[PDB]
Amino acid sequence: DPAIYFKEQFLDGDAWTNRWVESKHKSDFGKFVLSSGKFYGDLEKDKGLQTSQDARFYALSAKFEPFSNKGQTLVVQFTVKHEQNIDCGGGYVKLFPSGLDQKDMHGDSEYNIMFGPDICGPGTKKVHVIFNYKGKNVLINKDIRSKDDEFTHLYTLIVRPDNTYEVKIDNSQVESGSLEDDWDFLPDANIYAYDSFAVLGLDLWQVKSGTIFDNFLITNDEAYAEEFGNETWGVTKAAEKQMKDKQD
Ligand SMILES: OC[C@H]1O[C@H](O[C@@H]2[C@H](O)[C@@H](O[C@@H]3[C@@H](O[C@H]4[C@@H](O)[C@H](O)[C@@H](CO)O[C@@H]4O)O[C@H](CO)[C@@H](O)[C@@H]3O)O[C@H](CO)[C@H]2O)[C@H](O)[C@@H](O)[C@@H]1O
Ligand SMILES: [Ca+2]
Repeated sequence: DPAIYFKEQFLDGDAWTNRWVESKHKSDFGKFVLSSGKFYGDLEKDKGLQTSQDARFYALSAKFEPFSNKGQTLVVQFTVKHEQNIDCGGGYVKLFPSGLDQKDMHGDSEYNIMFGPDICGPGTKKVHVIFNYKGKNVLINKDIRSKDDEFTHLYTLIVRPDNTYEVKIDNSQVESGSLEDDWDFLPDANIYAYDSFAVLGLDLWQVKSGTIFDNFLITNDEAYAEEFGNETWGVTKAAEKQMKDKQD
């Protein structure tokens, strides 16, 4: 049995609003809307959270029953679709410990892990993998290129209790190594371990909005995340491109 710490597919209309909390740290955060977009694999399945306002900060998050990854594997997975042809805007998630106030979450709130694609002009086309360690948020020393097209892509981070990690895009490995080698933490066997995870958050800036996020999964099972990804992103992809191609 895989431990399913968090799953979000937005399959039940407006009920997501009971699961996700808007921060009030700023009064002028942009709004997320539930949408499948202009083109999609399936109208119902491909509903997800869409940024709806240009040049805005975004702060929305969802709690789950707290857990620690000590002694086990951690997998964070979601899909990102920059349907708008983005110029500049984030597409990454943050995982927060139990202490976070969801009503006051912002860019500088303390987080454990930040993972996902970031785009800001041609210079920044990066997959972030950031670990909080000894009071610092440490960025991976490797260049992982993010996808920049209009289509749905799957992002997966795997963190294992032997201090190894793996990044997959579209369910295929793009980067791999050990935590000791690929970040400047600098023989600590417990770097990977955090005492709690309790909230997943979207803390973004976007110029051109319209990004859609879907199919969030936090789990301890690599094989399951891979299956879920094929059942999810893997079914979206071909039908989505078909519909877009139809659209001259
Ligand atoms: O990038 C590592 C960093 O990420 C997290 O913090 C994010 C930043 O605080 C910021 O993201 C940047 C923002 O940049 C632009 C705009 O706001 C600036 O004023 C402008 C001036 O140079 O440049 C950009 O236009 O957005 C872009 C697009 O996503 C990012 O690439 C920039 O990094 O704001 C976001 C949203 O609040 C933060 O998530 C982590 O919190 C931090 O620890 C980490 O080091
Ligand atoms: Ca969905």
